[PDB]
Amino acid sequence: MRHPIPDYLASLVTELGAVNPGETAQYIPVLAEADPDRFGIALATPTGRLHCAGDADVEFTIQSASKPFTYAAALVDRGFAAVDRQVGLNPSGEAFNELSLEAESHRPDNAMINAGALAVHQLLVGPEASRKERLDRAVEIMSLLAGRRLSVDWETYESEMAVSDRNLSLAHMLRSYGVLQDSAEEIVAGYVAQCAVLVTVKDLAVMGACLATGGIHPMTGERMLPSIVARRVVSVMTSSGMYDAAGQWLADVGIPAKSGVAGGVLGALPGRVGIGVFSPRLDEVGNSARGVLACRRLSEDFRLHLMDGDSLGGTAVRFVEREGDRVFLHLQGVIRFGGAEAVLDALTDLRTGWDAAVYPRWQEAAADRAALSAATGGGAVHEAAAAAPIRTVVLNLARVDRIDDVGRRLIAEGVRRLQADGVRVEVEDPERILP
Amino acid sequence: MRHPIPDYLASLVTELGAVNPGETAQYIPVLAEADPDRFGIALATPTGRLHCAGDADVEFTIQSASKPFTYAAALVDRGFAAVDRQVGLNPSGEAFNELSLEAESHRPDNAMINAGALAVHQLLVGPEASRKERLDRAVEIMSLLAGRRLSVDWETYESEMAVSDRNLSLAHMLRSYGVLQDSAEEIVAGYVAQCAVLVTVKDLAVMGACLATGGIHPMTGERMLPSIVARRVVSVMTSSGMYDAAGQWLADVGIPAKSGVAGGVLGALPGRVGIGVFSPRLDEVGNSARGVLACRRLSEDFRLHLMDGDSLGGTAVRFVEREGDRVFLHLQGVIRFGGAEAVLDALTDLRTGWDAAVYPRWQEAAADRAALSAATGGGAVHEAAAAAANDGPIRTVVLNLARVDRIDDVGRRLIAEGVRRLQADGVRVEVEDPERILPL
Repeated sequence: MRHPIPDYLASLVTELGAVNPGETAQYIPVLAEADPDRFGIALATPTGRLHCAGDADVEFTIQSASKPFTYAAALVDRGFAAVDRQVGLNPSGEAFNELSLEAESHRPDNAMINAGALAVHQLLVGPEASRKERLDRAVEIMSLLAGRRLSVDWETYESEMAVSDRNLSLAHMLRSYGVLQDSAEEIVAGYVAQCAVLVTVKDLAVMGACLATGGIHPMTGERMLPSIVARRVVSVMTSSGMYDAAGQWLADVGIPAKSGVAGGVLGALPGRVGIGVFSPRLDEVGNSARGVLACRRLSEDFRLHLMDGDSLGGTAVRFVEREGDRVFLHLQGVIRFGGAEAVLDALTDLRTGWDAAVYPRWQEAAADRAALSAATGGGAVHEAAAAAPIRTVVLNLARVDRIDDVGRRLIAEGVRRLQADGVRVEVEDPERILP
Repeated sequence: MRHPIPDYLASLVTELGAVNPGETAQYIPVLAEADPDRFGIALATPTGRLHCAGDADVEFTIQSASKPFTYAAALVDRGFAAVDRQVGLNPSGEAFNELSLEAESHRPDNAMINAGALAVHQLLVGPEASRKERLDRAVEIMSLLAGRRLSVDWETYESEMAVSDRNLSLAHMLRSYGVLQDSAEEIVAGYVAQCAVLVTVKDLAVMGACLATGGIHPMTGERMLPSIVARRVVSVMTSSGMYDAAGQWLADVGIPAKSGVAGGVLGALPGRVGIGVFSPRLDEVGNSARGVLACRRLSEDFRLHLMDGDSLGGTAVRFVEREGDRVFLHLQGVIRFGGAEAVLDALTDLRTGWDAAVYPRWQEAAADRAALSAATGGGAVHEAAAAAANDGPIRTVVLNLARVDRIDDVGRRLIAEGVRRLQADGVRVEVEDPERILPL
């Protein structure tokens, strides 16, 4: 049997590919003359899959879709305080207003606009890094998240460098307020080469997936970025990535994204998917017309949204069974606050230690313990109450994939209170992830 | 034993409660004279738990934290097209600029600001509804989500109605552009009454949870709002709920929220928690000082954020075992796109039907299937590959959904297709669906 996702994409490409509105970026001949009859799409999942269709293997310069990655690199190389001193978090469009530097926050609005992107490149490796070290760094971060060594399209680079007065203007203004210590030319050149890095629809998807998983590469399971960094990046993409798109992106689509004038759209939906779309022609706001439309279709057809409550929750509890005096509590999944909270509810429900009159309905619902949990997604937490003198509780973490420090602290505290009740607790933790 | 979360909250209240900066809302004596020495907090989970501490049961007027709820009622009552024609989605602060209405659409920026909130109240029941019906509707929607009949604090209402020139100004301007049809006085009165609705920290937490779960009441499991409506509300809260707060709320805290000048803060983090906080004194932008500070601490201490990847994912596959010619594939959890994608991967991985030389690291990782899974998330999806891994074709696949809590139409459509294809391979599929959640 073939996977149905790739078929949906193939169908989507055929449907939306029936037309080709807008026009390629006209600012440089290499892009203006680019073949418009191309349309590809790729989805990278945490399950390590890559569902594609169309020209998802055709290279094109990433352009502004590079901004979220050099931003992550800067945060990693310098720390939040250093980066935040130069780049703000204020949602904004590209139009430059000197008041953002002279007043307000006294720094370029955010990393998604050119002024912020320029300050990010200036920040890359370190305070006194050379231009080559910084470009290498920009190329490296993107290559590491893509899973392969990427190259810069020097032809595109040279063409753009001939028509960069606006970017040079921004860089000079930044210098005058101290945001850039190096020359306008040096930083613009780095930013332009950064934008000229060649990637495929598939590359973007995987790179986006790395952000969507909270910093974990979906193909290797290796942590590429601190979750705190990946979260900041996707947060900024949400607020400003599609600032000038029709309607209101977060509300309408709910998929953090960023387009590039060469036709590539990057998407990163936390906990679910990395997205890459390629279609040369741009709409009037400057985003890939079909790339944008494809994202709106993915969001609608698959009911994907930053706001949908798809969490582990009570499923963190695989089951709770009792054998006379001892109870077996097996956990599973990616446990964080939500999962750990559910685990504590189960422990507390063992009885090893609102007003019902006010909410009669809440009591009746709570009566059918299993039904309420099903309509709520409480996993097997309700089994704990069913199990409930208990003298021993075996805590099995074999099925738990991973857990963050918050989850560890909460469960650890849960274990302490169980013992404080006079209950023996043995933790079966084969890959010892609890400590 | 005692649940540790309530203890955490109790400690948080004790700590943050060591100081009481700012001042109560000075615009009306009822709020200006309110006992400032009060601080409560409550968390309502999807499981159906309510962890609280401090003065979490002291009533106060919900004020602006009423906005997301009336907005939901309007969407439910009139539909998206009708509401969107009068209420925008443009993020904005409370400062009013006439230019916002001079656009082609002629509508205030969003439902979180007063102007948009007045437009929302005007849409509440229908085109010809009366003032009384609209107020009843506002009180009702909040009551339905809170789980109990709420009442309006008329003393606060009368007090504020005596100093409503600014809102009357907004109302008049909105009528001027056709956003409001009834009198400025009638719409302002309804909005003020709406803000005078009495709730406790606990009420807010539960109300917020209804939004966080996508419209399902955490205590009864009953759907109170279409998920699509809940999503729109939380999106709008995210973009403008804390617009003028220090820093940038979404990035720093990541918890969709809204404060009220009476001291109450409403929080709603999708899939994880409904938050209600109460602390009378306000900071300089007009938000509850400790209420906001408590939300920042909840986000940091529990590492909660709208951007975390806390999804079922591969865990949707409880396990995949094999007995000769048949495979037992058991699913579980709340299944939507994410889980269904994983289920399809498991089905495909049974083998009933990138370049390795380019990504040698990807191959090596794909070798230790179990390790790659734990590190990523795939739950037991990998057991399918192990099941396919030397003697005999798979003839039957038992698809058990007993552990599945629920599934949306997308997961329902994806799994049905995967099953049809398995069958097309000549594999027998018997779906064990006791509560039959797969059909439709």
